Amino acid sequence: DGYFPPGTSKHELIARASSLKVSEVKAIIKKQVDEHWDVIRDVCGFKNKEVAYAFFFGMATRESTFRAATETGSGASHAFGPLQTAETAYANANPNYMPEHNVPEMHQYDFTEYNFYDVGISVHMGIRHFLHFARLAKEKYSGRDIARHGLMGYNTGWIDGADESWIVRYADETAALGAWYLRNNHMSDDEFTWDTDPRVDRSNPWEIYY
Ligand SMILES: OC[C@H]1O[C@@H](O[C@H]2[C@H](O)[C@@H](O)[C@H](O[C@H]3[C@H](O)[C@@H](O)[C@H](O[C@@H]4[C@@H](CO)O[C@](O)(CO)[C@H]4O)O[C@@H]3CO)O[C@@H]2CO)[C@H](O)[C@@H](O)[C@@H]1O
Ligand SMILES: OC[C@H]1O[C@@H](O[C@H]2[C@H](O)[C@@H](O)[C@H](O[C@H]3[C@H](O)[C@@H](O)[C@H](O[C@H]4[C@H](O)[C@@H](O)[C@H](O)O[C@@H]4CO)O[C@@H]3CO)O[C@@H]2CO)[C@H](O)[C@@H](O)[C@@H]1O
Ligand SMILES: [Mn+2]
Repeated sequence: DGYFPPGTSKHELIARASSLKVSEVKAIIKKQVDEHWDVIRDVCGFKNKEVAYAFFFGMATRESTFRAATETGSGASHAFGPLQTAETAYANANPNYMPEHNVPEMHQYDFTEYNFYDVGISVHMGIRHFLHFARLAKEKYSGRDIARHGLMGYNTGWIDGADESWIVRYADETAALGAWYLRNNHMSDDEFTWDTDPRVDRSNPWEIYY
């Protein structure tokens, strides 16, 4: 899963992440979806792999605008990378973080500076972390609600925490942003959208995925 060379320093990992082209970040995401398609499909029920690429492009857009060196927050809210993978995704981080032992199909990397700051590990771990919350959601939700409430867990820690406005502005927006890439033939190029971009169709945004 590691992208940059083993032993690369924090500041080099960050500089190199900031230099990745949109196309390069899309390729990292696609590789991880390819590797982990069976568990992604099993949990989320996405139609096919292409729409799963688009969903995770939607997450990259919503969380970082594809700026892979984005870093935010403190403690449980401290996140890095294109998907804003928080410390809580990682094994052997703070012992008070809620455990994520419900995704045996994906390696859970330990919390280390390489594993948190390397783009490859960060993307793998963000997918794993999302699946952790989507599986919490699947206990009570079906169809689009698995990914919709799984996203709310990803961002807030709680699948049912959020008010409708934030479900719309975070989860529905993620779905809409991801679909932009598929609908406009931007699955491999350097083009990107962004939260609230008026180019994006954000009406019935879950449609393409199922
Ligand atoms: O009560 C049960 C236990 O709770 C533990 O605290 C939880 C807390 O309740 C959750 O809200 C918090 O959730 C994190 C979540 O894990 C992260 O994925 C998320 O990451 C965000 C990321 C992606 O959107 O980007 C940010 O927005 C950038 O800032 C991140 O915020 O952040 C959520 C909010 O912090 O997780 C903690 C830890 O599991 C207590 O620690 C326990 O003592 C308690 O038993
Ligand atoms: O809270 C969830 C998540 O948020 C992440 O931060 C997001 C912001 O939520 C989101 O609003 C923000 O969107 C910006 C984007 O950064 C800009 O690049 C983009 O700029 C547009 C501009 O609005 C247009 O006028 C111009 O023509 O084009 C540019 C694009 O080239 O504007 C949007 C909307 O304001 O993106 C943030 C991510 O980059 C946090 O990072 C994350 O931690 C949170 O979990
Ligand atoms: Mn992987």
